[PDB]
Amino acid sequence: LVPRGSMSDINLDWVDRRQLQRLEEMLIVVDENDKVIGADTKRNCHLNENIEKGLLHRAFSVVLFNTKNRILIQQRSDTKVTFPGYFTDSCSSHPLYNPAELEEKDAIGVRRAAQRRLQAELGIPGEQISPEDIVFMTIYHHKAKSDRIWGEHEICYLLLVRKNVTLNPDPSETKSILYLSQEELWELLEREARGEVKVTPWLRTIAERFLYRWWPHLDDVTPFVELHKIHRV
Ligand SMILES: [Ca+2]
Ligand SMILES: [Mn+2]
Repeated sequence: LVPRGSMSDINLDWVDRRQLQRLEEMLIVVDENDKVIGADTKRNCHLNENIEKGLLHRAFSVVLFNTKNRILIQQRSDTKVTFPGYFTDSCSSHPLYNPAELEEKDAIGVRRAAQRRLQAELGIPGEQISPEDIVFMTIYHHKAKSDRIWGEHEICYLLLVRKNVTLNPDPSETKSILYLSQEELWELLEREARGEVKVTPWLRTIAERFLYRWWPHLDDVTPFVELHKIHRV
């Protein structure tokens, strides 16, 4: 049984109606080797009480760069269930349990989900970024807590896009956007480490493990693609 100190455990008063409705999306539950074992809701997949029992889902993170090699850093809206108000990567979300997004060859299901969410969150039309533009790079397995009740536990596909795009972001999803140079991203993380700014834990991981390596090479990142690999971070 899950102990409940009080009914404050069930509080989602900061979350808007749209984000509450999205808690019912059916996600792809996987094992530690990224094999599909079933479906479960966004709500269930992001409860620490379930994550601690091993519940794990497939997800993605996108790093989007313009042609001046600035990265798009989202600030999550204050209405997100997890990490509200935090600065983070360009787009994170999950493929859904449906035929189109379950498709595994060349990670097309995940890349379709990424297009879908770049459109939904940032208002980037499909004409500007299609799945062909979204490059599969590698996979990382991570766990984080947003608060005592909610958190993350993902086999997370790291995807890269380098394109100039237009934005019409959904304020339900996104509070603000920064386009940072590599130097400015390093500075953001230095400030995070002092306590100045809230940043999702996986952004530091992606930056220090991958982005600094890749940045001088954004014109062709194909050497850095890792198949048959899951980083445990
Ligand atoms: Ca998201
Ligand atoms: Mn997740």
